[PDB]
Amino acid sequence: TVFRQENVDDYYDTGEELGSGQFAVVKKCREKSTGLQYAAKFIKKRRTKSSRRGVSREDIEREVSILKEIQHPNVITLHEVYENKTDVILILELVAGGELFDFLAEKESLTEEEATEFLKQILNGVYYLHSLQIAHFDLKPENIMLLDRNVPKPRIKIIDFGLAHKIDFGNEFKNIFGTPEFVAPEIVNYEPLGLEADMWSIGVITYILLSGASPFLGDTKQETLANVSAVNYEFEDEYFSNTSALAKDFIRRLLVKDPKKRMTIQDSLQHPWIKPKDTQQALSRKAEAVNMEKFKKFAA
Ligand SMILES: [Mg+2]
Ligand SMILES: [N+]
Ligand SMILES: [N+]
Ligand SMILES: [N+]
Repeated sequence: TVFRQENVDDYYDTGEELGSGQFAVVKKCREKSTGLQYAAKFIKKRRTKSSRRGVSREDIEREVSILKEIQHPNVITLHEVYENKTDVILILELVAGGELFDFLAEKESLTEEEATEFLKQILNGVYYLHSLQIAHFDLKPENIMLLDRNVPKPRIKIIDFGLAHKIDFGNEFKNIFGTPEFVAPEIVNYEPLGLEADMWSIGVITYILLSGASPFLGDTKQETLANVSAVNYEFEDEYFSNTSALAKDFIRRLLVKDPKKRMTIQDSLQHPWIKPKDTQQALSRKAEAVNMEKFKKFAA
């Protein structure tokens, strides 16, 4: 695929650094013809096949391909793609409100009802992606962002599609990647991967959102992976005392070893904790709350 070979500085005024990866750095920029602001992401090419100091073109083109396809208020949008001798430059929607979890770490309190509001936004994004047979494969707090911090009802944006894959019928996909405390058992044990791996991560994220504690985090990387494979987790009374049965049932149906037995995204949107069927089922989320003391310690 051919990307724009022109100098990105002819069309954009770049400024401060918004973040960084191992082979990537993000800068805030302004489009000259419109005056509008975007985020420019500079991705290092490896250029030589035997080099370990960059990203392969195969991986870059996969990410761009997926990004070009998606149009949803809850996922990040691609604007333009530039290429030079060393870098591929992605012009992306500017997402300025920071992480969701650092925004929730500044509130006085947070009920289960208020938390499901933000969770639904995430569920809606994933619902969109899975409807296009796209697995994110990197769902974790760092990648759940806010568009704008200073509005009545902040919008959630899912970012970073560098591990995302379009699910191919006819060829199983196996690989070992991602952050250990957020990856599904099938990733750990080098098994076939599908959309069900995203559902596991949602389970992990919900667990942390309600408690501030990570369900599988061990003292070493190897211990963490072991906990995931064994599905060794507990609803410790120190963290889940004021947590409803429905919230736990929601989590318990996502943290399941067998992917076929795991809850799907269309199911999770139908779950009574997300979509209360009747009566005082709504009262469980409406009344009960998150402990903001143990939660402020997580983002810290
Ligand atoms: Mg991306
Ligand atoms: N332009
Ligand atoms: N198989
Ligand atoms: N445990």
